[PDB]
Amino acid sequence: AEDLSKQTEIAYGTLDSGSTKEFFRRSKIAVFDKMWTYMRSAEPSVFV
Amino acid sequence: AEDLSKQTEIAYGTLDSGSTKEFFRRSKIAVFDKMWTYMRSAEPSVFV
Amino acid sequence: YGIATPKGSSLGTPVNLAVLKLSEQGVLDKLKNKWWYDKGECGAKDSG
Amino acid sequence: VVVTTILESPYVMMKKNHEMLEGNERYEGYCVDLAAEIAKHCGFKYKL
Ligand SMILES: N[C@@H](Cn1oc(=O)[nH]c1=O)C(=O)O
Ligand SMILES: N[C@@H](Cn1oc(=O)[nH]c1=O)C(=O)O
Repeated sequence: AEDLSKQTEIAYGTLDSGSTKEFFRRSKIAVFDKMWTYMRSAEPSVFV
Repeated sequence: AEDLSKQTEIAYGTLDSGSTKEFFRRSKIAVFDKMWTYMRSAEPSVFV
Repeated sequence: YGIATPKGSSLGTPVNLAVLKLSEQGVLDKLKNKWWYDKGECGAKDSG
Repeated sequence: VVVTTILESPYVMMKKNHEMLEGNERYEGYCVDLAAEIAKHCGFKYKL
């Protein structure tokens, strides 16, 4: 995930409603925070 | 400084007491914060 | 990793409620991202 | 409340002047700070 979060070539999506999306919402790890700032910043929507 | 702060090959020192060292102390920019966490973490002392 | 309470401890319930309250504020996570990463000065990038 | 903690970085570490400081001030680390946020809320005196 450190190699995920440091490169924006790849897009990161999860389910529209589940335990995975909510896990990155209430997370506060810096790697996990920076992903959730990207997951919200989805043009188009990464979620499915 | 972004190319400074992302590579620890080079050491960063300032004066022992002056307006430069205190500028990075009370700074809160993320690049400037990460330098001051390195300036404090000096083995041996970076300051002069 | 969990807090070890002796069998029949008075601090079996309040510690477990303290587990939840630190998690709900993300304070467990904000300790983890802080201590591992300000110490992470040989970030694997530097040898690469 | 006597708190048993094993001596292992980064969870429990030794302060720089570990002979100078004693008790709670001697010990730093993650489980140390984890004990402090619990004992603040659960109100018990902790000895490391
Ligand atoms: N089953 C999971 C939902 N979920 O489905 C996946 O394919 N990943 C994932 O977290 C839940 O209980 O929320
Ligand atoms: N003159 C400066 C001190 N200073 O000396 C340098 O060579 N850089 C620097 O910030 C001050 O007023 O504190």
